[PDB]
Amino acid sequence: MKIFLDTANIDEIRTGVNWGIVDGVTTNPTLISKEAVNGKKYGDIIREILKIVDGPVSVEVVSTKYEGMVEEARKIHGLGDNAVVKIPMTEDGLRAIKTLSSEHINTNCTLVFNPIQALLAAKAGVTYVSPFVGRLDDIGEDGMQIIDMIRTIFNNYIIKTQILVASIRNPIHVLRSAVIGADVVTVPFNVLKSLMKHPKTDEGLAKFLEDWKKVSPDGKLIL
Amino acid sequence: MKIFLDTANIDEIRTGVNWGIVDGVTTNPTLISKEAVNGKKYGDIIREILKIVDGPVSVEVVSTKYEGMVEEARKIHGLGDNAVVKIPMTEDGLRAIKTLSSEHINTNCTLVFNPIQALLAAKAGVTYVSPFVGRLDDIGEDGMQIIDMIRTIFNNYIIKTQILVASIRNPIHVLRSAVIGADVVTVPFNVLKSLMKHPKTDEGLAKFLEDWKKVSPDGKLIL
Amino acid sequence: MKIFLDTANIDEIRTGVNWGIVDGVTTNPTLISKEAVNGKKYGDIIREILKIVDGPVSVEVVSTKYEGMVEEARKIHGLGDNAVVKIPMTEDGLRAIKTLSSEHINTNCTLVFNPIQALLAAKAGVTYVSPFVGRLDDIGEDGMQIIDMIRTIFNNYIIKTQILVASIRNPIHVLRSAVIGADVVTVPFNVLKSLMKHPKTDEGLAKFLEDWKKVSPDGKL
Amino acid sequence: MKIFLDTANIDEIRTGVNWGIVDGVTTNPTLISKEAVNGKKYGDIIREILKIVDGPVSVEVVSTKYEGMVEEARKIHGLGDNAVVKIPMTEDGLRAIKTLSSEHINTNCTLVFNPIQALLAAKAGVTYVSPFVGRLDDIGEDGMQIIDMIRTIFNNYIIKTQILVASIRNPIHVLRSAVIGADVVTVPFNVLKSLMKHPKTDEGLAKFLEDWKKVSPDGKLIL
Amino acid sequence: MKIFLDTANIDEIRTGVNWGIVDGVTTNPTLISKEAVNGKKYGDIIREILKIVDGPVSVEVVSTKYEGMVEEARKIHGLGDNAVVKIPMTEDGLRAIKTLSSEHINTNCTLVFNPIQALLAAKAGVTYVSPFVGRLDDIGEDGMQIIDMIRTIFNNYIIKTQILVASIRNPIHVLRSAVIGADVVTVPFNVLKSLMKHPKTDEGLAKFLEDWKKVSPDGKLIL
Amino acid sequence: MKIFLDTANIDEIRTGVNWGIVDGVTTNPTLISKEAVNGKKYGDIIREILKIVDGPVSVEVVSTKYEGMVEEARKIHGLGDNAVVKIPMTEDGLRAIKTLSSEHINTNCTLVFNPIQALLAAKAGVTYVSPFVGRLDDIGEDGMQIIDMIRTIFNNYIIKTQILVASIRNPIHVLRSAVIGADVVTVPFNVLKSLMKHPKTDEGLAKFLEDWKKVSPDGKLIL
Amino acid sequence: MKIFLDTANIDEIRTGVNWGIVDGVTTNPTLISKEAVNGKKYGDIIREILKIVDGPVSVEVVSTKYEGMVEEARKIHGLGDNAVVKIPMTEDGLRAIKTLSSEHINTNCTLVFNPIQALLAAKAGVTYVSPFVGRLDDIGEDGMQIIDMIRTIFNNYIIKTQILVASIRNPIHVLRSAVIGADVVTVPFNVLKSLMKHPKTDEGLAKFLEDWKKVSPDGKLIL
Amino acid sequence: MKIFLDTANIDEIRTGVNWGIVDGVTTNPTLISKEAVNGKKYGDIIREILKIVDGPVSVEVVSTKYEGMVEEARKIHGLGDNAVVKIPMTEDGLRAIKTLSSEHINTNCTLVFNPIQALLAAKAGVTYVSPFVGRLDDIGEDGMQIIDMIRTIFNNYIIKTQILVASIRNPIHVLRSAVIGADVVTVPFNVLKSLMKHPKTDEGLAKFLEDWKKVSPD
Amino acid sequence: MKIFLDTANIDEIRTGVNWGIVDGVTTNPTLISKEAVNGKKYGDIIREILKIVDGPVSVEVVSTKYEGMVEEARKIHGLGDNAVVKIPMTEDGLRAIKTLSSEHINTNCTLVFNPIQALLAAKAGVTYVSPFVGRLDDIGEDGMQIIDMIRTIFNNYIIKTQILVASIRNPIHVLRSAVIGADVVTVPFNVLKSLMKHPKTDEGLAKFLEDWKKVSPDGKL
Repeated sequence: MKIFLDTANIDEIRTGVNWGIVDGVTTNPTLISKEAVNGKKYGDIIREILKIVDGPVSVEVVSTKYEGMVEEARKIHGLGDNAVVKIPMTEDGLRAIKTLSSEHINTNCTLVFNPIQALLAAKAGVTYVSPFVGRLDDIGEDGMQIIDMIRTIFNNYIIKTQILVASIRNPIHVLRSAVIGADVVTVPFNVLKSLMKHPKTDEGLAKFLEDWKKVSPDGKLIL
Repeated sequence: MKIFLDTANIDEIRTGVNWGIVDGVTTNPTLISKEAVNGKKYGDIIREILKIVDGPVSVEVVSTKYEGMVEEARKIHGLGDNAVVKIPMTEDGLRAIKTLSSEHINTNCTLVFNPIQALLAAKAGVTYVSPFVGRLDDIGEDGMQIIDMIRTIFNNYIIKTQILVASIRNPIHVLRSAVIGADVVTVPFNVLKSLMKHPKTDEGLAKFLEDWKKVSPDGKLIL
Repeated sequence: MKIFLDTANIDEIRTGVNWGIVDGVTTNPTLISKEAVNGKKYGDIIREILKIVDGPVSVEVVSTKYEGMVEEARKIHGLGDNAVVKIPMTEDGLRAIKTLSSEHINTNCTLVFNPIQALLAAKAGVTYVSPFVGRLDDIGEDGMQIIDMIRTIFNNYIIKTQILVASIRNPIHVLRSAVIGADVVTVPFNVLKSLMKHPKTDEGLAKFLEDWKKVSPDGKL
Repeated sequence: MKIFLDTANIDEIRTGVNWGIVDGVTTNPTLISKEAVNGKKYGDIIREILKIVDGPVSVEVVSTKYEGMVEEARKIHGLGDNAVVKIPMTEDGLRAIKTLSSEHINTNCTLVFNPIQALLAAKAGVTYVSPFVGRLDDIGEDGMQIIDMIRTIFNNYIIKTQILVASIRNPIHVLRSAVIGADVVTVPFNVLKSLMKHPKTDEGLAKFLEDWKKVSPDGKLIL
Repeated sequence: MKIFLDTANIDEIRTGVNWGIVDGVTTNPTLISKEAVNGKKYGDIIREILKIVDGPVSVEVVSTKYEGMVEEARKIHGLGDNAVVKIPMTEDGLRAIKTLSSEHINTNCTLVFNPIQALLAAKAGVTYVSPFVGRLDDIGEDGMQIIDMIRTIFNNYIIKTQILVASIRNPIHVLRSAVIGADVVTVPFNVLKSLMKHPKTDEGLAKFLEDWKKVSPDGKLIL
Repeated sequence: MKIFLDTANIDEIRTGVNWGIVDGVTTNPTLISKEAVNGKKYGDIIREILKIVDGPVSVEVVSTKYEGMVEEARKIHGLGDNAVVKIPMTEDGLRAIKTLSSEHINTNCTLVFNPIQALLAAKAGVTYVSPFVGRLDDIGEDGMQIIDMIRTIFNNYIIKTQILVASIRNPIHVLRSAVIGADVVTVPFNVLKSLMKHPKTDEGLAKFLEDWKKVSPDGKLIL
Repeated sequence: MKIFLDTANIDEIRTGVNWGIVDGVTTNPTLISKEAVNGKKYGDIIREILKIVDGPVSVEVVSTKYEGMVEEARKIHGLGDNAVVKIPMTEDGLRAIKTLSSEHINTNCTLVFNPIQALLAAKAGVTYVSPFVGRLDDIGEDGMQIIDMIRTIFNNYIIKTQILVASIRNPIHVLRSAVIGADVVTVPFNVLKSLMKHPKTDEGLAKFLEDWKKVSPDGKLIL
Repeated sequence: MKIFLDTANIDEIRTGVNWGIVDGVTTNPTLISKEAVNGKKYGDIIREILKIVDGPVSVEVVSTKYEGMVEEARKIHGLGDNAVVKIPMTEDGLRAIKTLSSEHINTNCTLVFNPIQALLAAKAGVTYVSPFVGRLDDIGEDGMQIIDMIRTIFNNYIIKTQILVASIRNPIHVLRSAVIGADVVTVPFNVLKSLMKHPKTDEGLAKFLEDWKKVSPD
Repeated sequence: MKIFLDTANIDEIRTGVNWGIVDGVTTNPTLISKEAVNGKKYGDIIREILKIVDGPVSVEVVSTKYEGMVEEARKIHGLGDNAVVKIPMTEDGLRAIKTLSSEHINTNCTLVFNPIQALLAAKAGVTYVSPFVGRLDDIGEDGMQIIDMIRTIFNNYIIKTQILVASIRNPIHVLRSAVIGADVVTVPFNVLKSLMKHPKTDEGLAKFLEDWKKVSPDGKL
């Protein structure tokens, strides 16, 4: 399972990449808006992310119309080989995906909330689909069940579109995604950090340290 | 999973194909007649669809007897290599399917209501079998269960006949067909249009747009 | 399981009632306004339905504010003892349901789309809760799963609020509702009229008549 | 799933084959003793049923002893390469099957009533095993469960012996056989006919005819 | 299922109570610390909550020692009949619960992370146990499974202690609690608010309003 | 679920009882001998436990023959109305249990390793049956499965003999016993002590303490 | 679950009863024909087996016809109120059971091999039904599944007929009977003896003896 | 599924070999001692079985020590290429199996009663492992469950060791072994014969005979 | 499934190796320091174990910092080709594993308590991951469930990291591991020595000897 970071915050990205556990980044217009404040420009933010991340970086078009989507998508693609064009699940969006796929431009269909939307995006030839599990949770429906269904549907038809679980809120979204076999999860930084941690890991390390001090007061391993 | 339209309206066909999620077309004399207005010739409508659609277009034979069915099926086949001849599940229809299959004329066995009917049609060499799920629902039997059994039977024997789910009435017939692994669904243009929609898609897109305006007043993405 | 008819069409209601299988009626502002055209007034349509139907008849408030909702509810109640006040699942709606329940006015909480909304409506004291299964189907989610969860939740807490399955589109919503154990279904007329029918019933009746004529040429017993 | 006809009555093969859903024929001493009356000889019977069939015809030995069974089997064989010799599940029967299998004579082990008897016949090299599901039903045991176990056992060991469901009494034996994945079912000509029928099919055809008459009051599709 | 509000924020409490959907309140030392700032005293906050909430209000002891726990618990109890003394799952805590239960003082055992801790608290006679599902989620374990086990254990022994699901983070914690049959959930205000909402409710109300305007331009129901 | 200690140490007993989660005591000659030091009389230790414990204390008979077992059991019973006589699953032990049960002397059938042994002991009238789960685990068989079957058998026949899970080695034996619905577990004092612990309990309590100090410098709760 | 002894051999009742685990006895013509040799008469046999048993003794009629069966049953009865008359599952058998049940003579219907035969015997008023699980095992059918179905059927209808599992061959027939909830099992005296044994029991006793010798080198518990 | 005959009785083997439904034979010291009476030598009993039986013949070493085991084994092997050396599940036995496997001498590890024992035998390179299901039944545990677990474990690790179900007591042990997918069952003679029988087969043969008499009075 | 011995006790290791059923050894700082007493040096204990054991031998770094971890890892590797470097599940640990994997030094990620930690370790390229089942049991959670999830996750992504079940306390952890399909178990000596044994094996051997003596009074073949 690939793990992407879901943020436009450059510090978070630099940090996660250096932990070596981040395989790509997703952004969206909200995430970018949060960073493009106090004189910081969205164009600079987008270019910098592409620059410092080796894996896929998703950048969303803002046009709602077919022609605007493809125009902006080709611009995004032109920014770097690792750029992936996010396109929303709409009529114009599917048309754009079909065109962009025929142009060999990688795409990510976003704002997906049920399995049939995911299938339609896959049929249009999208590279990734991004269902928003947390926003389904928000409305009283267990979002992970939609990931399970998408995985089954894709398996049925040997679909190569990657399932990219998005709107992740907690480490159980991550665990269930892995158990289901989703291709990718994209997670906020605070979630990313939490995935490494466990109280028994902390406790176990402290105990090993204490016991070792008995055999080596300076705490070193001299071999 | 392939998606066919129950329609004879080229505008709908063109639009669905442009979305990249329509793989062929299913017709009947009524669907075609519907369009034969304001100078439109019944025959031109069918030949126009055949020419424009890269994939399959099902057209029903009206004869009820073997000889009439094969003569009619041959005339249908003569109109396009992608025409598929729709033949009902009857004793004479099975005989017709067997003959036509040997002539390498593609076929679609319709009015299928249980899995053994579907198996017999596959044994005669039929290209597609079309169970009518909504008509089972109509009589208080869950039509999708018949699709599930047909998928299992066909899988057991590596049967190459495609399951074409028909009499579809709602997007859950579509969802369940995908999860089961049916080869094809055929749907009205409006059922088709509904398949892309979700209120969280609309709300999410609206919030993205609003947030983007905060950093790009004219709503543009200049890259 | 009770079976209600989901319509404001008087002709459909008379026909269904005459069949003997309609236990009540549900209306909503869309259904009523569909009928209230070409001269017909909504107040007349609502009164007529109340008169015709012996069983519960759901009529929805239009106010979005608590105060307006309770005022309209009391007027609806005043129209006849079989009237049931439909109140939407909103903050003001829950307040209104609680007040109306205390005044012993039967209520029906509508526009319910998940099991927790249904539980909130029950906690407010609502008489019926009406989840919309077909509208969930419309957006790619199996609406009947919500009914199954609501039945389990209500069973767990011995909740007396009745589960009223609404936005029904086909006879399988009805079958599944019965297997789950929902208290009520409300069905459009076209669905209602299909529930008694089966092709093997028709065929069996024909066969029985055929065979009986061999006994009595005239066809009587 | 292959479908054989299970009768000795010539009136009840050509037409089944013409439907494209008949793969062969079976019989038995009883079924033979039914048509070998009023001047018709069993010799004539069995003959009339080999030349025309592009498939398998099961013919049952009457000898209860090894030498007799094998002698009979050779005679039966001699009548054609597609002849299949039916041998009961007995000590001598297993011996005969092993010998005949080594002589490349095709065999069908009948009177099988549990899964271990089926395995034994397979181990002796039998071409088909025929469990009698209806006779298990007669004694208050669901016969189809035996077919399910045999399927599982044969799958476990990649056994090439074909499961031939016999003593079929209704269309649900047929349905369940297909869902389980039995290789073959043998059914009387009439059960066979019932398999294609459904009242919604009849209804559907009448609807199609009615509506075609609207499009074209004549009753024929001119193309 | 009872729904408590998990907060010490007086405005949130007043608001939730007036929605009529809140049956009680839980606090803890962190929650209170958040409010007891800028001159506001914890004693005043606690008394005000007890004052304005009719249902149970949980207030946690801060002593870690048996004698301190019971001293503080009796003080809390003395503040009002609706007060429930929160006691942590520790050795001294269980001793305190046993004593306080014999004194007819309602108790709530908190910081519970597995089912056997819950059982021990129930054996000591506690009125509620409060497992922290979100903090289990935090460490990569699905916290709702612990609620399921506790429900089964309590059902087994007809235990009257109430299961109070705490550390709730989202509406799916709430939904799963209800399906399991937990006695109580305690939720933060933002979660509380979300439970009432659904996009199709909003959409449905807007449509009813629009349609009604056709029949009554002023939008009123005059009866 | 009742909890017994495998111990003869009054300090442990007193402590566990004070926690409110110990319902009785199980002993053996070794456990008792352990404590018989520094002037301590073997006999006084057993009589002290009997007097102090309100509930049950199991003491094993050492005779292997019927007459010896009943004479010894009577002497054990004479020491306290709460003494329970532990008798092994043997032919003579069953005879002894039947006799003793008629004298209304409570009994505990030990060295039970399968569910039918447990059923026979219940049929003889035994008060408790003690399956040794850890000793089954020792030989590569999951001991808790035997507890599960005994619970089902006892439930089937409304058997009033209590299932006393013994040879417990870890807290999961305890958890599984509770989920199954065993009547009693017997555990060493240290297994018992471990049952209350969880690292999230410790961390949570520490954070609560820290947060409280922010508003009450001396860490007190003055109410 | 009641436990009967299934033999006609007097050497193989007093001791079973003394263990407190025997509720009664059954026999049959074969088992009788085994002990009625070398000068012993069946009359003597059956007698020696009624007076001493505080329970049920099954005695089988030999007549195959109604009048004879009922005549025999009265004689059998006359020997004691606890006598139970064994009647085979036949047309005349069902008649006899109905008559005897109306005369308040207790009956046991034997030679039952499927669940519907069991139901029929219950409907005629039989006191016990005895399915032969081992003889089903002999013919490649898991006999215990029949007991499971009978249990379910009897539960559905609150049937008071007791299920008496017969033709028991091993301890797992006994275990499964108990788990299913059969009312009774009848077993030979030896199978009976095997039921109490387990090698870990033997091992455990030896351990206890060894360690007792440490506490008290003498070998006796002085209390 | 292969089927072996589990006996040391020459008459039974002969009768069963004559059926041609036997794929091999297992013996053990108990069963050998049964027939090694009335002047009969165990050595004669074994060479005889080996000669008559084409398939694998399991013959058990009697030594309990490693060195006595491999020497015994090597001499059992010398008696015929179809000989399979039966070695018990013990420390020395595992070591002997390791040595014998490497010498390309086929082995059968016996007295196995749980799945981890069976795994240890497979790790030693054993050709067959023989769990004793009936002896588990005897002590109140369903023996077939152990076979089910061994099949799963062996599947997990693509283990080539064959599962040889032993201590078989009835035809349901056999049926369940087949459904699980055990490689081999070994059965006592009375069990083997019963496996072909069923009352509806008998009733069926009779009816066919009766009806055939109508068609040809012969 | 490989079976490793979890101890730094030389006598236990020699004994287990001589039995032929030990495929490797795992150590940790607690196990080593237990042995490194009354004059014994840890460097000598570690070297001795490496010499005795043919299979993989896990030896844990003590540094908590990346740089220290890699330095110590290289020294451990230098002690013998069978050495496997144990690295804890921490941020610095994952970095160290990635670097060491690139240098073709076998690694074992330890102190793993949930399936996502295990996945992170695999993504870093670790040779083995070692979840601690008994320590999960200690805190009231069935540790084996974590192994089952890790096996499923690893299967889904065709992950080549070996699952090494650690903190094993009884033979059922071992049985369950095998049924799940874990690649390795590491077991304390007391558990190791129980795996070959069963009371029915002992009884069957006794019976076989008894019966054989009736054939040969001297007891040979």
